Amino acid sequence: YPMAVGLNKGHKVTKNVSKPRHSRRRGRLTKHTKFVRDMIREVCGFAPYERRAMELLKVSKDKRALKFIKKRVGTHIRAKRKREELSNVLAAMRKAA
Amino acid sequence: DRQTATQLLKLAHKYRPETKQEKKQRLLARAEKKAAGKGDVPTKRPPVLRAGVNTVTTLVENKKAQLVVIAHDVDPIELVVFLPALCRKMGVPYCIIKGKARLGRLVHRKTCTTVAF
Amino acid sequence: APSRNGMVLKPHFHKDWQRRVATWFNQPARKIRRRKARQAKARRIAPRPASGPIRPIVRCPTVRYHTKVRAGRGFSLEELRVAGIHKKVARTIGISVDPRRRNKSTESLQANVQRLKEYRSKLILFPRKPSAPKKGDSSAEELKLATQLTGPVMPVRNVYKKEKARVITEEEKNFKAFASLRMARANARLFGIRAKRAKEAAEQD
Amino acid sequence: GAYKYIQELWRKKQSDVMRFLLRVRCWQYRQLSALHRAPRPTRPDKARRLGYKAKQGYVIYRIRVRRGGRKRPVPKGATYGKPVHHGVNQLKFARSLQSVAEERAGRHCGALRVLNSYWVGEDSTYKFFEVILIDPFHKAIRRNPDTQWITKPVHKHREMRGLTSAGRKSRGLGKGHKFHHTIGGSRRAAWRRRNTLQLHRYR
RNA sequence: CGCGACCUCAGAUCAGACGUGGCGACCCGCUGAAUUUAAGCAUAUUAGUCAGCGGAGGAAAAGAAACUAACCAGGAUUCCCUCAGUAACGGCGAGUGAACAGGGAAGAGCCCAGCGCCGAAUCCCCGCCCCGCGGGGCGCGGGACAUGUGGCGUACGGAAG
RNA sequence: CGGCCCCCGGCGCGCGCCCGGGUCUUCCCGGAGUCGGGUUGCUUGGGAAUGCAGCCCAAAGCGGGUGGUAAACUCCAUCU
Ligand SMILES: [Mg+2]
Ligand SMILES: [Mg+2]
Ligand SMILES: [Mg+2]
Repeated sequence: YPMAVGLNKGHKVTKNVSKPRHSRRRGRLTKHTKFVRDMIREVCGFAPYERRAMELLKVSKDKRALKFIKKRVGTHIRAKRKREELSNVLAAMRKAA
Repeated sequence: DRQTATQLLKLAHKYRPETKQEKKQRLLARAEKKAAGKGDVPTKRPPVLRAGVNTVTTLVENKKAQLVVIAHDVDPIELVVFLPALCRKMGVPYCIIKGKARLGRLVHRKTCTTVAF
Repeated sequence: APSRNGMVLKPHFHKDWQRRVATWFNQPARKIRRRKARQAKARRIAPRPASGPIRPIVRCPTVRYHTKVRAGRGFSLEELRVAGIHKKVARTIGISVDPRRRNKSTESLQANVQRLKEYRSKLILFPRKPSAPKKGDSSAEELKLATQLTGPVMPVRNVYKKEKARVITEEEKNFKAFASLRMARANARLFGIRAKRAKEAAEQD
Repeated sequence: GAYKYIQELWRKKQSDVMRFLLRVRCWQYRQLSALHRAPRPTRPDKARRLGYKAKQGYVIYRIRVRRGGRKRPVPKGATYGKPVHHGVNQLKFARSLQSVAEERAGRHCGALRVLNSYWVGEDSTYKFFEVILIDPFHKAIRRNPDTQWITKPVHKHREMRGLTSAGRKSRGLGKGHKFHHTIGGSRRAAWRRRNTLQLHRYR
């Protein structure tokens, strides 16, 4: 009982189940590439905006810690991923003692 | 120090890479044994030191290197600065020798910045 | 400056429009010019069909135009997979290839696989020297012509179904109403709101 | 796999290992002259991903551009028009400073064809760009058909037409709904074609 | 003290090449008004046009999606007819103003850095010759480039073993 | 329509260059003072900012851009 309006719209077809395009799996982790970033961050270190963040992130609050990263890293969807990986290195420093 | 560098550059001297002179006559002596014997495998492995940072770093991270000699006065340091931290994790023993041009004379070139057994 | 009952007009001539005027005086002379460029090209590719490769069947996107069928850019690289001809051999035999094309319907897929096997059906290749891999005899009694026109297999063929005559049966003449559309439209615009009201009712405890 | 480490070590330049040597050379670039021939790329990672190779016929200059916007070159700041054009001192010059670096590197060397350029430093007054040049009549560039496009006479002076990577970013071109102020070719070929009067022959 | 290797640099009427200047109708990059209109006049309009400056080429620029879409989906660029004087902008005044569908003209696709593999397997210059016109190629021999990475296969539509 | 001289596009002897496809398995896989954000000035029909630029801040890797009303959650589309 088809109809162009509602909740199951349109002319009904049957979907062609296929492999994704190779370009669409693009920004992936690929463990050799993960090795290069993770080895170099101990010979390079931490930026000064993300050391002042993690002295706020280990004692005081997380609401001033995300608001701080909001002012220095642009958006909100960027400033939580940064807030949650500074905190996972912070537990690999603190709780892994 | 200069005693340890000399014991090292002596051992790196008889593992010198192939110059173009002997490359000419190794391919003459290869064809004249195919004209003689037609062997399946004349040499099991020809031993040599690999030179070059993009060559060395592939060998360090596969742990196929024995000893990585790394230079001293490389003009941008960022070409080289990772590799002492990289040899420590992979378990390859590394050493800093004075002068990028002195181990570049092992390889018949001007500078070569890294050699590795 | 205006007068009695007329239009209120906005003529776009407040700019130096007389240096940018285009007069189509050469437009006869460019039509016979681009005819000669078709003729001098048709004999340069002399046995090959004029207007080039075979194009795929393509349905137009919008609510306005999705009832019709259009020639496309090329085949999706999965038709050539399923029809079984290589993608770097497809364009040298005369098949337009578009590698950025997706087929997310099986119906639209198999119509261009069938279109492509029907092309390879009525295709005759020419050897360099007569060795003929995957090829037979003399050129189909000398191929009945030399060059085709305005399409290999006439790309539109926008056909419609027969559906001869039915008897108006019960519950076909009863249910499927205008109220089927108005109940469907309110179920679209109240679906997200009601599922919020289900969460509020379950947290009563 | 060394150039993967040179790249990721460069993408962290607020770290104290990296901001040390990035201003021990910004000191050293400021003691030299305006345009100066480098003997080699100071960063061989970014150089060769922009088209550099280590062969006879590629040549690198670092040139220095003074930072900031433009002041309107008008005597005593008086522009004499309607008030919307009193803009002496807040104006910004819609071409980027890297494209200014590619230009006067290629303006000094007229026998050279400029490929593109990259960033190597800035302090407060100056900004530093290594500009990579191609000598079109060297027989290592005149041969090798991977490079013979630039020894062809329509590729003369690609910055005075804005055809490099830094040049074409100011032209605002691109495919998409954000970029059809230039929907045929360029900004003033879209302009001429929407603002011409196409009065036909049977009209 | 000296010798040497490099690294950064200088000099030469060094060997061999290249750039300059003209035209500028059309094309590209900048820069840029005011007359005028609003019945005055400031934003606006004129107009991103005139004038100024720099680069080309027989065409140039653009060009193989960090696209459009929202449905049974289309599929690089440029051009034409339409969309359209339309959505939109505007002392919402005077005025300004695109795009996607659709139909055509033409149609063509590709390359590298990276990622690893290959004994740098690559290139330039000079010396004489096999063979040559109207000269540039494979070969024979040193001096260079180059491991801070030449060449082979390799490209996101996947690739390699 | 002929006859005269000159200049071209492609037959066929000698160089030179020569493994392609399919399935399965294993492994590899990407451009940073850039994206983005804040502010400023110009530009646009682009309107809670279309584009461009200066300045300050400055990324990620199941990531990023876009989806034409700023914003948070979520699913999905699409490109790289
Ligand atoms: Mg040199
Ligand atoms: Mg005046
Ligand atoms: Mg009429």
